[PDB]
Amino acid sequence: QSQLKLLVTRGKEQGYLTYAEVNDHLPEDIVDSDQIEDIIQMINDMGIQVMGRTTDPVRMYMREMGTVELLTREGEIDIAKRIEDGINQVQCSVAEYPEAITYLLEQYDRVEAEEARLSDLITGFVDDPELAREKFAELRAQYVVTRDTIKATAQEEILKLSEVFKQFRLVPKQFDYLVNSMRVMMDRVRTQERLIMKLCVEQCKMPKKNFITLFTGNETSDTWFNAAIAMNKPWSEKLHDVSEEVHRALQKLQQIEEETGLTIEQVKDINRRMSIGEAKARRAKKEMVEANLRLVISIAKKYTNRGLQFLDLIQEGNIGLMKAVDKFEYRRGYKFSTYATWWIRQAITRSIADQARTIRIPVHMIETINKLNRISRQMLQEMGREPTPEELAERMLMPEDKIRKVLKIAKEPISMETPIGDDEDSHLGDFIEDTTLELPLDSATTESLRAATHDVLAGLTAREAKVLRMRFGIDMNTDYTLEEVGKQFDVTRERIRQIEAKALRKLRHPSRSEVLRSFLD
Amino acid sequence: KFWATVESSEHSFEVPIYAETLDEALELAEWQYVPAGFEVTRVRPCVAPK
Amino acid sequence: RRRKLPATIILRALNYTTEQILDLFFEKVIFEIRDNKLQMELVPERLRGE
Repeated sequence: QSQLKLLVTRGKEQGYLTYAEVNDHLPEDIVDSDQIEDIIQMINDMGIQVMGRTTDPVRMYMREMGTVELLTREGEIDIAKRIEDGINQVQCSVAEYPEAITYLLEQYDRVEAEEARLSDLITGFVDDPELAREKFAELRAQYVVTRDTIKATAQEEILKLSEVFKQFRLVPKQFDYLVNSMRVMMDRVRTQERLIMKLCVEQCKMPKKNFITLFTGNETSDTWFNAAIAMNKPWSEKLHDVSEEVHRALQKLQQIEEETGLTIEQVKDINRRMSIGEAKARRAKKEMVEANLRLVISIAKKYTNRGLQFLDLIQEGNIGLMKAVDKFEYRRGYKFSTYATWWIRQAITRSIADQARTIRIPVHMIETINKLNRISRQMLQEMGREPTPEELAERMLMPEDKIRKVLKIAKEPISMETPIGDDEDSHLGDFIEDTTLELPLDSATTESLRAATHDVLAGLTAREAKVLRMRFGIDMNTDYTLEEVGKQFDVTRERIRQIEAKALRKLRHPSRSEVLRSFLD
Repeated sequence: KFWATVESSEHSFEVPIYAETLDEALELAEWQYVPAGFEVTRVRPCVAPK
Repeated sequence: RRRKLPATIILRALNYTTEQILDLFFEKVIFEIRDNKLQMELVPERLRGE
């Protein structure tokens, strides 16, 4: 029951505290400068020092993942089941979209027309170029049979269309683009819907209760528009003012029913269904990862000192675990533990191979270095001192002259702030000389040489000076070709080339040449 | 306020102690000083002709 | 240089109950209730400085 005594007690038992900790606990009556700055002196006379949540995320992450309940052998099957139920739902949602099929057919029309490759359009269906060329025709056939049924008999063929479209394993990029296209189309639908909506409720003064009444099921026709406004309602006669805008913007709304080959009613349903599926999927998968977060740490504890931080390792490893959850199928019976282990380890190793170096080197380089490091172990005490630098790669399958270069670039650069001898503020980089700088003496000699050469060029004839300056970059930008010189000089060719040699001779004699001679040091 | 003269260690100094009475100022000083191992020497009222 | 702890802890960590600790650094003054209203065993040297 004292504030000060608490401050000093912490600062006595520990002995040792920081400015902030002292500022945290201060007498009720001390808020100001001399009332603290002196209290420090008071404290720094006895027990002298001056300078839950522990911060460092190594803790917080460990605790936050420490919450998550470990799975059960059967629970994994539950979650994976939720996954299966989730995904293939959005796959079916894709298969029920006409533009999704037509896009595939058109892109394949581009494939056979040599405007693109197969690898970009497919990974193979349930599995050959010929088999592909045929199976694709099967798909096209099941499309062209359902295309003419648009007239209650079509719901039967649409099933089989979905079936054959589902048999295709699309390139992930393409599938992504398809889903994107669908959702974007939905966003357009919402553009028109909201535009029409705000011209009634937000402007024209009319309830959303009555607005959606005749809206659902048509929205394209004038049943809710031309057959409505005459109804003698308080919100009815107000609809005349904007009646132009809505009717003009309705065209695109019914145009979507053409482009997508689906009524506005159906579109929203399909895309919403797909959203539900996707959400379900991710919802299960995350839950799968969070349970296995421990394995990642257990693996990462091996790779600690390789030049990456602990949390970096566990995060890259977490990404690996995510990949494992994405590519895993419980139907194969493979234990998820021993499976995902390799994935996490792979992500870790592959990442360390990359970002642990100031100068990043290719993977095969790292491996090639590793092998040499291993060979140099066995011959260490075997040779009595160490194997000669030119005896390593003999056992390696390469020209063997690499050992030098490989041993050279591999060494990491030394910290420029590394303390050098004398233990003073002297640091390594402080002794790094600037070579790229042009010393002032030389920079002066250059100016003097400019003036000198100018003077020597002032002695020749006007045309000799002009042509000799033109042959070089003297007092001009971009020294000109011997033909160009003539082009500017009128008379051309072998003429100019002569004057050059005629100038040099006149400047060769130790009268005009003696001045700049000493520059030849 | 009241300036309380506290002396400890190698040297001394005065710290402001707010209170409604000289006696109260002394009590609030000691309660907020003595237990830390700091000696309470003097207590003075703040003058300041105004 | 670590944080301060009560000395007796280092004894308890050596597996010594409170009795054993008190049975080391302190002598014993025996009290007898023989007959009634106690009594005390007295070593004449104990009376020094009191």
